[PDB]
Amino acid sequence: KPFFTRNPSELKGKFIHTKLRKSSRGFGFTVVGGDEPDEFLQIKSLVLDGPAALDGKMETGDVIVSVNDTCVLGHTHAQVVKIFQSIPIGASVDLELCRGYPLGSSAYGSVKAYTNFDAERDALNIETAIKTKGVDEVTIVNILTNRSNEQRQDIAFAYQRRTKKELASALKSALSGHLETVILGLLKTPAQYDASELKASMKGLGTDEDSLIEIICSRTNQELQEINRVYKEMYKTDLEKDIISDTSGDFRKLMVALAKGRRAEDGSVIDYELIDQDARDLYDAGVKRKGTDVPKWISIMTERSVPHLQKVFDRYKSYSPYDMLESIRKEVKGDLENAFLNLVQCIQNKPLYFADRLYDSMKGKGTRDKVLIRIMVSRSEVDMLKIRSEFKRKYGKSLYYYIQQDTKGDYQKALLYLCGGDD
Amino acid sequence: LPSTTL
Ligand SMILES: [Ca+2]
Ligand SMILES: [Ca+2]
Ligand SMILES: [Ca+2]
Ligand SMILES: [Ca+2]
Ligand SMILES: [Ca+2]
Repeated sequence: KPFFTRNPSELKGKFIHTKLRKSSRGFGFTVVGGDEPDEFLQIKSLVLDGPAALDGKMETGDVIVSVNDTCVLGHTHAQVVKIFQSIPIGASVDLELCRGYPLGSSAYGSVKAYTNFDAERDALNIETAIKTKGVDEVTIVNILTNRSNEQRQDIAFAYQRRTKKELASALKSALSGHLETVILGLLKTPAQYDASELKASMKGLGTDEDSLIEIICSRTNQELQEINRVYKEMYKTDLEKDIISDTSGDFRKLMVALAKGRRAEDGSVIDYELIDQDARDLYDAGVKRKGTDVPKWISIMTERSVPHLQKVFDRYKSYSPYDMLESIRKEVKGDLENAFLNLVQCIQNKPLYFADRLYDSMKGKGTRDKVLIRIMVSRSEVDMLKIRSEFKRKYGKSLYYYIQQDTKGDYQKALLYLCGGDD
Repeated sequence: LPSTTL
């Protein structure tokens, strides 16, 4: 379970004392937690231009320690909410907040929020490192690879206010080589990172379908809405129409369909009839058919929920003498075959898919740094621990070990920090 | 799932 305590002397981070005047719309913040008995109450969000945000002290993830001089450690959500609502308009509330506990991180990311976070100190330190004679890369890597992505957005903000220069511009000018690529990738938000990588994979008729496939096939609906949004903000065109430009045929069809990000959401009930029905349909459309009905495959694989499809592919083995991946490698070729194999891997076991892509990026002569870097950046706060345990199970040695063999210098150290562990 | 606007 996450960390709890009823005693303020045992809380870790830093303490904030604020006074809010109750407005006609309350104090302007929502609270989360406090149903499970030993659960902190944390600030989930703030109403822009509302009393809490206008005051400027409260932040998301802050733990509510006490209200009006009464400790509420271990209060239920219902007891606390009642305290706030009883305060009449124009009266004020005193809030003691503990900063340093996380809200809503993935239990499977390798990279965690830094608990003693001081954006200003890091900005100062990275500036001092950038301006060292012969740049201090160690400090830059040491700091940025051990901050969460949203703490990096804060560092970038503080750096810009301290120097009047964007952080990412200052680091592009101070860094070089693969280290530059890692650090610049780390500085983007996930949606910005994926958008720019999608853009770079479509930089012309020389399209890198491998990279377009990796991102489009592996990102969830939520992730894709955000990507479609900031891609149009960043590049003043819709992601869909750049895909239509640089792709064609059934491959374009399947890429357009996935990139929309309107896959069915996880149902509450398992639909055994439709599972068998889909499994039958996939077989009818391929192995037992002359040629292959590609539209039926696109339809089923892009529209059903991921847990439903996991059971479809199992149930498909009842009908086909070849499983879904082996059937794909017999029925299609080229970019379309590649995309299908990538998608089915992501549905069946997304961490194993990334582990195999990481293994492929390093196993031979040299390194496919582009793939190695994008995976370590994009998955580090998502499922890197599952990726590592899948990789170690299959290949015997850790992911850490393979990175050590394939990379060197500060680049290697940055990738091992993103990896996590000491091995 | 515990959320409420205060
Ligand atoms: Ca108190
Ligand atoms: Ca140097
Ligand atoms: Ca066939
Ligand atoms: Ca059977
Ligand atoms: Ca290789």
